[PDB]
Amino acid sequence: NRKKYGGSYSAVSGRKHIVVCGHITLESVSNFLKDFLHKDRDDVNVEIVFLHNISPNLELEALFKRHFTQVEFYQGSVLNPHDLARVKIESADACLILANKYCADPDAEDASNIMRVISIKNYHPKIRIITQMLQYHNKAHLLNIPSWNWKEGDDAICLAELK
Amino acid sequence: PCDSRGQRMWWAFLASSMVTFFGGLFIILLWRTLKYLWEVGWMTSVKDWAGVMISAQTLTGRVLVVLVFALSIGALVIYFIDSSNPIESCQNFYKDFTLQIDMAFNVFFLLYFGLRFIAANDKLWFWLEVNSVVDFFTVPPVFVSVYLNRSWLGLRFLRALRLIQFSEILQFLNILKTSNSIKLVNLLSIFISTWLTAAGFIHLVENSGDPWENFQNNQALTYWECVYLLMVTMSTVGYGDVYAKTTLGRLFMVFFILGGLAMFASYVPEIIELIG
Amino acid sequence: WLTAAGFIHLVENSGDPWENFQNNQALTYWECVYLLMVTMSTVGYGDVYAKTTLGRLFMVFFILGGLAMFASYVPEIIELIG
Amino acid sequence: APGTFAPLRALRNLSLAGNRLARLEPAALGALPLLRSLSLQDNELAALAPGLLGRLPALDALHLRGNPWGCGCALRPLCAWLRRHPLPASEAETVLCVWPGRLTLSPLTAFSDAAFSHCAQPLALRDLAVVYTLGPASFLVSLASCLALGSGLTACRARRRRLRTAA
Ligand SMILES: [Mg+2]
Repeated sequence: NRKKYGGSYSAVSGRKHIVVCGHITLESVSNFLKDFLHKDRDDVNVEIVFLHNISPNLELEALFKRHFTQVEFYQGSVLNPHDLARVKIESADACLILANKYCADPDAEDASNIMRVISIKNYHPKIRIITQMLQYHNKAHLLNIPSWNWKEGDDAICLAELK
Repeated sequence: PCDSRGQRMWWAFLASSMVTFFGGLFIILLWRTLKYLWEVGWMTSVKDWAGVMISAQTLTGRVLVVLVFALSIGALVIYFIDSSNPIESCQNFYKDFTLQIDMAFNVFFLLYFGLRFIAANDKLWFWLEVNSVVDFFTVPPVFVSVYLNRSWLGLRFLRALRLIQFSEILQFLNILKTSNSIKLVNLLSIFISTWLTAAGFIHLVENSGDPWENFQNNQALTYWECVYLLMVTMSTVGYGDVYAKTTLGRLFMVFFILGGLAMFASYVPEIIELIG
Repeated sequence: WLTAAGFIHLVENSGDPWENFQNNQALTYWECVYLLMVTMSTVGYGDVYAKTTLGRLFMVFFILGGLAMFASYVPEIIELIG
Repeated sequence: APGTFAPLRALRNLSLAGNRLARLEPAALGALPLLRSLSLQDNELAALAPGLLGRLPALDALHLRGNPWGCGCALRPLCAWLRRHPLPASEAETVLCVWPGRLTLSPLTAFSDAAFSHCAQPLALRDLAVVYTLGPASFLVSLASCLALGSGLTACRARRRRLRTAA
């Protein structure tokens, strides 16, 4: 009985790293990685750090293996301040919360997402957060958070609104 | 001439490997304690380059990975061939063809170890990996062997533990993707590596009797007989036609039953089910 | 069971070719059937066993695929009969 | 049994010929300072173990005909004795190797030191340090070589990229 993915990310000078959390799954991570690391984009070295409570399966572990230098994974819960300190939210360039687009109750998923963003804001208010919202009113709920300020960069992507 | 051995000097190779491993540990821990008590980075640049090399992210990386696969198989075959020779012998480097191939293999493995060390994030936990350990106890003995013109078949069976890092190799090359196939290759690699490594250790301890008896407990077991003995043992069959007679062989059997019978009983049915 | 016993019978009665057939064990077919039952049942008395290289090789490769087959088939057959 | 001959302090000539003694141990003979000759002819002694002849200072005549002498390094201390205790030619011609191979039925007195230079020499003080230092030194050299190659390649790539970014 052991935690194989327990560890602390190490900040690298001159290299921006972003943290990805929320709904982490083989398909979602594959789509995010093929969009983020596309050749047509300008050459910028950004280190992706995935934070998720459920340990990855063999397919997801292999997918992380192909992106050996590009990405990193750390098993933890977004709620814990210690886990957030492990992935270096303080030095992170951005934090991205993915969402389960296909869920039994969209309000419950929005509640989990507002949970996660409130946790990140509580640990570190300055950090910029890009999230996905299934319902439009919950975006207005997001605006109620004190540190949710758009000027420095803070984005809520409402899927219903944009669709 | 012939009959080149009358005494034993295994401690040379053993101490060379041991001092390499333990000096690495001491230097790393001393650096840690000394630090505790006090552009974009060229160290970071070389670390990233080595990380790209270790993976099959480039054509040269794929070539390196395929070469690692092939030369691990080749070094295992070399150990198999050399298993028939006596435990200690004297041979000439520039007149024998197997030592030159083994030297080339070990030079490649040393350079690959250097690349892996450069690419590693945590140096301490990299020093304690199984691949690093089998690199510590396999290459320095071969260098000592070529220097002294004297070959001792010692921890060469540890080369079989290089067979474990094969599922990761196939995952780097994008060949191995689905979870079932990854699980199959993992189980097969672990099972066969453990089987062959335990068989090699039994072969070494039986052919070289326990030291406190002045090496008078030789059983003269060929490697295939030791493989068959391990199969019969961890399969729980236990014929009794072949068994370990030395104290060290019996000790390893006692401590290997606990971890090997469970491994067999949990791996073989799962492998059969997955192939089915 | 019968096919494996027959293969052991043929191999043991005809010693490995590279030894010029000098490794005869002279096992009857019934002895080979008994040996196979003792083996794949995991009992392993050791009074009867294969001594040739080919016989030992086949026994090693048959243990893996036969012990599991015995352990999966015998209880199921007993349950179905009951 | 070791210590069988120990109390016999005044032995001069001891005969063990025509026997089935497969191996003779140094502790079997014990300390026999006055032993002047030994007889071991027509036996099954494959080779004499080291340290057997070290406890017989006065051993001047020794008979070794008709013995299964396996001419290897195991009898290195034996022939070295024969070089300093020459045998009569009639006896010398009968003392031969027994092992099938390169040295079959070759007289033991025909083997010189250079013929057994490949044998295990006593531990030295130079090679003792070389074997201890070969491992870590080679690992450090490999690590430094990989680091230097990576640094050079990365510097070359960066220089090529920043000088030819617009090109
Ligand atoms: Mg990294």
